[PDB]
Parts: sequence; C-alpha cells; structure tokens
Amino acid sequence: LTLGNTTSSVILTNYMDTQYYGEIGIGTPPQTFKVVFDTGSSNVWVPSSKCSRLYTACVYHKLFDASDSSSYKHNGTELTLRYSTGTVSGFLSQDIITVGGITVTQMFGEVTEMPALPFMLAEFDGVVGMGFIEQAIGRVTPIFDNIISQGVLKEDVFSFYYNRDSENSQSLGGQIVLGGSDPQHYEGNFHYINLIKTGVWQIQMKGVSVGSSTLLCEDGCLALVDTGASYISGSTSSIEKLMEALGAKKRLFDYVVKCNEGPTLPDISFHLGGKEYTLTSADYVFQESYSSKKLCTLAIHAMDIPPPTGPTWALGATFIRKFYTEFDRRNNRIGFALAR
Ligand SMILES: CC[C@H](C[C@H](O)[C@@H](N)CN1CC(=O)N(c2ccccc2Cl)CC1(C)C)C(=O)N[C@@H]1[C@@H]2C[C@@H]3C[C@H]1C[C@@](O)(C3)C2
Ligand SMILES: *[C@@H]1O[C@H](CO)[C@@H](O)[C@H](O)[C@H]1NC(C)=O
Repeated sequence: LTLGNTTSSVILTNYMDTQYYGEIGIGTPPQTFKVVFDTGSSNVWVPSSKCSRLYTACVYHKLFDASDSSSYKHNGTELTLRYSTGTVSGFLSQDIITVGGITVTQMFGEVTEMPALPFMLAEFDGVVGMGFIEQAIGRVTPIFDNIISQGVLKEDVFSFYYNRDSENSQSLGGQIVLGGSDPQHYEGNFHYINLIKTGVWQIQMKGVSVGSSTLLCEDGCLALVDTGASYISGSTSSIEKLMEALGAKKRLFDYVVKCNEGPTLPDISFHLGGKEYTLTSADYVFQESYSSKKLCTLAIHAMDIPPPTGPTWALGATFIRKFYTEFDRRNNRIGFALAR
C-alpha cells in the first residue's frame, strides 16, 4: 500500500432522492455513461451495444460499443450479477476508465441482458461497484483497488455526500471524494464503527428505536451501508413491526401514511458504535402534500437480503442524506458525521 498526495471528486446528480449518479468515460475516445457508485457490490458494468434491442432497457440507455474504442482489450468471460432487487448479465471487457479525472485500466462487464424492471426505471446507465474484492463476481479487481495501486491517493478511503434534492441546478446533487472526505459537507467529528469483517461494508447495529416505546434489533443485528440503495431497509419481519409502530399501510413495494399524518410520526434511531443516529419524520417521509386525502410514501422499505450478506438492514440514501459517510479501507471501518 503506497499513498500519494491526491484527492479526486466526482460530482453526482440527484434524481428524485432515489438515485445518485455521476459520469464516467470508457474507451478511446471516451464513451460517457451515467453510473451509481454502489458500496453494496464490487463490479463495474454498463450496458453493451451487444444487448439485443428486444431489451427495451437497452434501447433507453447509453451502450458501450467496443468497436469504437482503440484501447479496448477483449476478454469475454460470462458474468451475472444478482442483486437483491434484480439481475444483469453479460461478459467482461477491459478498457481505460476516467473517473474524477483519474484514468485507470479497468476490467468491467458489458451487459447484454438487462430486465425492463427495474432497469427501465433507472436514470443511470451503469454501476460502479465500490465494495471489496471478496465480493467481486469473476474475481475482477474493483475500480477503487486499481486506483489505490497507482499510489496517487492521500488515504485508502472514499466518502459520500448526498444532497437533498433541489429544483435549482446550482445545487450539486452530491459528491464522492476518492482518497479523502470533504469538510465542506460535514460538521462535528466523524464517529467510526468497525466492519464485522473486511470484505463487506457491513457493521454491527446494537438497536433500532422508534419513538420512546418500540424496540427492534433488541439483541443486535447487521447494517449494510449501501450507497447504491435508495432507502433504509430492514427484513420483512422487522419492517412489519416498525411499520405497525408508525401506523403505516403495506403496499406491494412500499409503505404509506395519509399525508397529514406524516409530521406526527416519531423519530427513528439507529444505534451504531458509540452513538444514536436519529432521523425525524421529515427525513423519512416523502412529504409531497399535507392532505388526508392523499398518500405519502416512506423512505424505509422492507427488503430481504439473501445470505451470506443478509438477513440485514441496509442504510441507503435516506440515511446518508443526513449522515456524511466515510469508507475506510485502511482500518476497515465506516465513519459518519452530520452532513451539511
Ligand atoms: C447485499 C445487497 C447488495 C445491493 C446492491 O449492491 C444494490 N445496492 C445495487 N442497486 C440495485 C438497484 O436496485 N438499483 C436501482 C435503484 C433504483 C432504481 C433502479 C435500480 Cl436498478 C441500483 C443498483 C446500484 C443496481 C447486493 O445485492 N449485492 C450482490 C452483489 C455483491 C455481492 C452480494 C450480492 C450477491 C453478489 O453475487 C455478491 C453480487
Ligand atoms: C479473462 O481474464 C482472466 C484473468 O486473468 C484470464 O485468465 C482469462 O484467460 C481471460 N480470457 C481471455 C479469453 O482473454
């Protein structure tokens, strides 16, 4: 592990509080793609020009076309990524990738099979996996590992800032710092929690409290910190119980309350390491109206994450929006600080 003197940032756009994505270029000359930087996974991929146009999701996204890149290097090994919420499939290629002004030779999936659900609902084209190599499919070095190798970054860490969605363009949607954190976007001190184990961005959670009565995760539980998840999530059975405590109605994909009931909802607290992380209802209610005649969705969802990573809660965009997040690969921990 060699360290340098550099920090790089990636400017993110915020689509509807649910997808935070930045721009990368692949190939010579660069082909640009909108991508999510996803700590829940470790593979890079973008849709391929070899994706059959019978996948409509391929009709509606940018396609990487190897035949137009002079730095491409073929490989071709089959690759399937089976996330908890959908799957993609294709084959591995290598090309040069530009991210935050850093150029790195990276092996990545060209995706030729991309389901309309969920992918038709993606504003982004691809994914940049930010997790450990232990979780990379095909044993492919993740992009951050390859950048670390160049010995240019000041610290073996990266940090996420997710903004609250603005209508006004001079609000940046968010920011990733590779090799550091950005003190403009947090205040107070970081508090850290150790990873249970290297290989996964998952920490122990000591309790989940709702208001001043209800207690979940009473004996302890897992918290995956997932920058590529829209929401905070829990196991179906946990969320069943959290939602009971809030007076919420279950639908197929989400929970809702009558919009007028939203601001009366208690705080929700997450006990991580030394500290309680508290969200008020404004942090977890999509308060689109104050009417009793309208439903408001909640940014806390049920999700069963498979083993071995699950069963687990996941702290996604709903959480990061309040808490500036640092991922420390040197010391295998995660730090949180109040975002600003
Ligand atoms: C362990 C949880 C982890 C979660 C996952 O990284 C998601 N956060 C990714 N998101 C899903 C999603 O649904 N997105 C989405 C959001 C809004 C609209 C449309 C879309 Cl497609 C965006 C992305 C970034 C693709 C995972 O399954 N990881 C899987 C990876 C890594 C490792 C653990 C799991 C099984 C593996 O075989 C090994 C592959
Ligand atoms: C793809 O990459 C792996 C990684 O070392 C390699 O062993 C394999 O032979 C490659 N396949 C081809 C056809 O280039």
